[PDB]
Amino acid sequence: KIIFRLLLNVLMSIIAIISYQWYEQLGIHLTVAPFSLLGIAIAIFLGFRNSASYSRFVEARNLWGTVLIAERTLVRQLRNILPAEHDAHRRIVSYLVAFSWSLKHQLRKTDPTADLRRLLPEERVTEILASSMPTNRILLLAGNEIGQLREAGKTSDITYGLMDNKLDELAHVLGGCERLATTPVPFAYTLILQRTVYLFCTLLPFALVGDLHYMTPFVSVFISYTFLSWDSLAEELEDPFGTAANDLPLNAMCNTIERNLLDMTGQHP
Amino acid sequence: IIFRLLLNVLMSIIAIISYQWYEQLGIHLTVAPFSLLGIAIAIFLGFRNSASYSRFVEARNLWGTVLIAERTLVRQLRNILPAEHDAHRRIVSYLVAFSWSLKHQLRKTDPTADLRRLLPEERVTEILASSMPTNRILLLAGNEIGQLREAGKTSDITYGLMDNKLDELAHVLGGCERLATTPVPFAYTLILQRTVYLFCTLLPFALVGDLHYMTPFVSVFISYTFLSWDSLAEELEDPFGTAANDLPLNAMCNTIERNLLDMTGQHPLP
Amino acid sequence: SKIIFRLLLNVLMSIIAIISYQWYEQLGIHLTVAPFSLLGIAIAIFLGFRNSASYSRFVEARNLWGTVLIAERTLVRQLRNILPAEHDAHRRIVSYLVAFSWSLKHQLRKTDPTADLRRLLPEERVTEILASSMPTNRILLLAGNEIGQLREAGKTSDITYGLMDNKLDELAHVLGGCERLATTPVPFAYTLILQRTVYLFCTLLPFALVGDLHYMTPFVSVFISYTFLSWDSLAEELEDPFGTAANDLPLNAMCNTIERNLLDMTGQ
Amino acid sequence: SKIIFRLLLNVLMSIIAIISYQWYEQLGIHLTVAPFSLLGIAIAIFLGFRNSASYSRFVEARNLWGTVLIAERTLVRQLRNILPAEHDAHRRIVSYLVAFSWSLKHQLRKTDPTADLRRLLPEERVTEILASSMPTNRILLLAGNEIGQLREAGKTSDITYGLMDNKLDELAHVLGGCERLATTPVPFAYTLILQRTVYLFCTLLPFALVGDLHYMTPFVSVFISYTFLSWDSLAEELEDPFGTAANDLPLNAMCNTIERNLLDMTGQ
Amino acid sequence: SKIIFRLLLNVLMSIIAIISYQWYEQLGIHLTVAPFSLLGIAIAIFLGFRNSASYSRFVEARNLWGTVLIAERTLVRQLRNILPAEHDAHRRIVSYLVAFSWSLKHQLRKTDPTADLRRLLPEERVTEILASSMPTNRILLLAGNEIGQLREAGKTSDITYGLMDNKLDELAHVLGGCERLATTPVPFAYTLILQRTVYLFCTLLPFALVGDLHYMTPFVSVFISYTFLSWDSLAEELEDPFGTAANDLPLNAMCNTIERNLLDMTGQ
Ligand SMILES: [Zn+2]
Ligand SMILES: [Zn+2]
Ligand SMILES: [Zn+2]
Ligand SMILES: [Zn+2]
Ligand SMILES: [Zn+2]
Ligand SMILES: [Zn+2]
Ligand SMILES: [Zn+2]
Ligand SMILES: [Zn+2]
Ligand SMILES: [Zn+2]
Ligand SMILES: [Zn+2]
Ligand SMILES: [Zn+2]
Ligand SMILES: [Zn+2]
Ligand SMILES: [Zn+2]
Ligand SMILES: [Zn+2]
Ligand SMILES: [Zn+2]
Repeated sequence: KIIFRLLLNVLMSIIAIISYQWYEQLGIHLTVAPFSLLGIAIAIFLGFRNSASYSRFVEARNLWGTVLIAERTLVRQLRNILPAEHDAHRRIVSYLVAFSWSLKHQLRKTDPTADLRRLLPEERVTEILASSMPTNRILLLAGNEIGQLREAGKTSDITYGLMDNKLDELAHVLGGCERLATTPVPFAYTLILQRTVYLFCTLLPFALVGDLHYMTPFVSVFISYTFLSWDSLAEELEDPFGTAANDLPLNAMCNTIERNLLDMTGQHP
Repeated sequence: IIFRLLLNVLMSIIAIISYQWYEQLGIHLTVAPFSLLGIAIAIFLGFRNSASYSRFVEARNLWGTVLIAERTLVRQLRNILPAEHDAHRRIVSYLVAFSWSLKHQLRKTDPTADLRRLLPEERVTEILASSMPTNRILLLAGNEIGQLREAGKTSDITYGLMDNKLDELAHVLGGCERLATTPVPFAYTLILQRTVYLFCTLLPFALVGDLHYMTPFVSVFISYTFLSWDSLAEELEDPFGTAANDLPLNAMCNTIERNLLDMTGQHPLP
Repeated sequence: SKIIFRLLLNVLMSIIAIISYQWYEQLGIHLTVAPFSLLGIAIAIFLGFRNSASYSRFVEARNLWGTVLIAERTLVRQLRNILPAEHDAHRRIVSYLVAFSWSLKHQLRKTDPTADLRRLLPEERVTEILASSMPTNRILLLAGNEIGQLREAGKTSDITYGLMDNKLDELAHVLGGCERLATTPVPFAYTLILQRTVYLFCTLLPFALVGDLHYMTPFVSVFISYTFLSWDSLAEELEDPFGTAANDLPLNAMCNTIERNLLDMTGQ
Repeated sequence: SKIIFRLLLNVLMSIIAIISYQWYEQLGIHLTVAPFSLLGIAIAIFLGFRNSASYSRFVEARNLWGTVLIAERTLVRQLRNILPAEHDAHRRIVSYLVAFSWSLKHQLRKTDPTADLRRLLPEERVTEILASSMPTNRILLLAGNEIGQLREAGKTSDITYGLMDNKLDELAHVLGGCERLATTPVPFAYTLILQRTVYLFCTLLPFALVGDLHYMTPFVSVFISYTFLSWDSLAEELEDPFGTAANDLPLNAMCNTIERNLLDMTGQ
Repeated sequence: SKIIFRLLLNVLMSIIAIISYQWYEQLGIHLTVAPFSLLGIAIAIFLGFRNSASYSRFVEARNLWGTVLIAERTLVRQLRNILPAEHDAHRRIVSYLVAFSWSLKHQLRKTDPTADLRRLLPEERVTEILASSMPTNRILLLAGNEIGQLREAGKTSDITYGLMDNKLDELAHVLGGCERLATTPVPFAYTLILQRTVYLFCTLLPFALVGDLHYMTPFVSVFISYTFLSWDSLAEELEDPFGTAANDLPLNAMCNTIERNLLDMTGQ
């Protein structure tokens, strides 16, 4: 990965050293002052870009953090307002749990058919999978469970609207996660930075060899490691729903959500 | 942008063959002053690009709310009034019409073809007669919500629940209008774009003393780094502007229309 | 602006440094570029963060006025969908909302709102507004009465009353925001430090450049000075958003768009 | 200024640097500008972030105080709109809201609230307020009882009670926000050591600049010193917006505006 | 912290660079200052952004605990204004709220919350709370049962039940926030990369500075090392706001202030 290019940068230094003997046999000079200017501007641009990536990562963590909050209070409101409708308690929790797993499959571009059948009846699974957005359909079914208790006079419009806002909050999370996934800036994330940091890292030893007869690979790999490590960190934080090392553990976050919702409805795993 | 890189290579070749006659005229160009100028320009480019990225992000959040507000409004209709299927299809029309009309407004394109597809020509003429057609569609959508209230089909509580979604839409409309007008740097972005253009063309004359024949290669690498970062802030400053990328705006209006058709049992086929 | 004046004074400083270049080593005064690159970089950093504060504040002023259009649009829409038979109460409330916009413009510009208020309101209400030490705030209080009368007359439930009252709370957050922006600018210490250092650094620059540049001193010292001055002047023209300059907010055109919007919704 | 003493103390070090430059090679002390350019730019970067964080505390503090004027403006308006006859209730609540502002100012300034409290409230309540742990929270609870007494008396429905109740919640969020900015500043390691670093870099710069600028050392080294020192001491001021510095918030003027607003003539 | 040991190692790395500068020619190692300025400045830029992210994380944790005090204050105030007679619910709800604060404290600190919980609640509720793997969430559910009973008993309307329910929603968002901060830290690649690069840069620097500074190497080197290491440790000590150091949030002091505030609003 990054060590593979760190090794290549060492070979370019070796190329720049053994070919430094034939430098004067050509009209080439490479001072370090121009590469200090270029390198500093790249560092500034990497500093701002890396900052924008971390902002996405925090927003993704926050959006998933709201899933746990909204689904907790929706179950809490269901208990305090309607403590005797335990049938709706189980059915709504199964929709809320399915919403979390289906959102994970949505952001991961995987098949939710396994987790859907585990939690919901088959007639519901076919209705949910047949939608252009199954997570949106799950919120609709959860709203029908809330809304059917309203038609039965079991809850007022006020206490209905109280629970409605929780579904409204989940919808904002779904729209927010959908936004973060389908929002890549144009190819400037690679056209500008992926090329330049690479091209600057491999051309740097050819300019550093004039000052340092043999210390070039040490200094060049140190600068190349500093720049490449900062740039590669930005790529990981840019896509927080992937399977990288520094990406959101979505499977663990969904297990915590199902554990919470079952702990509130008196069910032991 | 490639044209200005060929101009830069041509200026480097000029600075090489002309490097003879600088002697004794007293015209010496070092690298330290141009290194100070370049680092300063890079700082301003970084701050400018930061404000541009923020405008691009706010544009995404506004259109994201369009998808959210229209989904929850249709969901509230099915959960509260599951039997009023005629009111369903009417309100779904205006919400889909609101999305396309808003896109055509930001892109200064004609919304007539999209409006005729979704709404009857009586309402299409009323919408196209108003100077603010996107606001007119919101008013018509409210008249459907208000008619369900006067008909005694919705309480004042549930009317307020749906009314809040039209408020989320109206906040988006005004937000996109505020972004659509030319931004806060009143034609001052043309100065910083030319400051970069002049710095990249005066650079090979400063570098040729230290680099000689390596000037066309190092000067074009620096010019490309500066010209690419500037042109990026140009694309971000104008998310709805002329000659922008219509893919995400078209995909969003298509996504919401598909969603609402699915939520109203219209899309799958019998 | 005066930016083109200080560019010419910078040209004169380049000429002084070019011809006085001789007596430097005699008096012992040398000026290299290296310490000026340190100072010029720290000034560019501080210039960047300062312009960031000026940018964010100009955006906030644009956001506030954008809310006036939104809240008045929806408050009129709600009156239509809820009380379509009350056409008389429509025009009474729309006139107050239009007056609120114009009075907020005249307040932020310190101009006379008496002319616009008499165009939209009866003289009894104009006297009531202009008698208050905070006339714009009194306009909201009168708009709250038209909403309140509809509630006490039984034509509006407390629920739908609360839906309309919230729009007046949005207008109340705009009034306080504009007042806060108008009385609290970016601290003077920022514009005091940078104005001094940028100007002193631009004039001393040809002295520290002539040793390396010679006859290229004027064509480079101006280029560098034009970069710092244009950036410092960008904040000069972004710190007065409520004014009447070319780069200020078009509050007159904004107040016209609002009055044009609210009359399109009420069929006038 | 707080810098005017340290600026002159730096000019003394520049004289110590110029007299002892030929004696560098006799004592074996070569000094260049390149290392101090690295150290200076790193401090300028850290100063830019530090100063930016301090201005954020200033903006939030000004915004928190702006909400007080907005929330108390509308709370009086809703009383005047929903219960236009309860002028005795209007008066009692307006006095509590004005006492809330002066009490919060004295809380953030650590001054005595007994003065402004007796100016606005009966003595039976000045004792109940001064005897509480948090007196500002005590004023809010008394303002809440007035809204609650109107509700238990049937004069106010649960819907219009919640409208006014939310305005007091907005005031409680301002109290918690000001307590936050006050009772926990920036970490002291920020200000403690960053002050050390800028001073030492300013008083060692002429020893490294004298070689390049043999006699221009005092000027260029005080120009750089003024730039770095004016930025640090300004960030030091903005960290404490509720303080009494020159660039802090005018809390006494703001409380005057709130009072002049609410008791405009009678009941706003 | 342990920064003093890293400075003395740098003083040893400088004398090793001085006693070994002779064999630079024989071993064929050249080291100029120009590349170490590009590296150091880039390290400084990344340090400035990283330190900036750590400060905002500390501030978010500070704001979360600020919301606890605000929400618990207004929930007690709303009870005294809506149900001034129902004191059986006053004492139970206040005890549940104070238990929420202490449970959250021990949760972020990973300490035993039994002592504080039994000091506030009966055993049949202390056992149920500690029997759950989410004890702090269970305290909110029990607090909801109190508000829910008052509504079912006909003592509050659904409107007033909704007004109080939105305070438990506010407390639920704080719990999710603190958990999200405690579990999900600043991505470890920041401390991974920057600590490697800063430490290696401070040891290699005297070998590049000794060619220009000679015997002045240890002073300028340990100065630059002190600046970089202090800024790096400052970001490290801001990344853990729920720690036990004096540098972190005084969670014990905040929970004492909350328990005093709620017991004061109920006259205890
Ligand atoms: Zn919530
Ligand atoms: Zn149950
Ligand atoms: Zn919504
Ligand atoms: Zn239908
Ligand atoms: Zn479809
Ligand atoms: Zn609104
Ligand atoms: Zn009408
Ligand atoms: Zn102006
Ligand atoms: Zn408000
Ligand atoms: Zn009154
Ligand atoms: Zn001398
Ligand atoms: Zn609150
Ligand atoms: Zn009590
Ligand atoms: Zn009892
Ligand atoms: Zn134990």
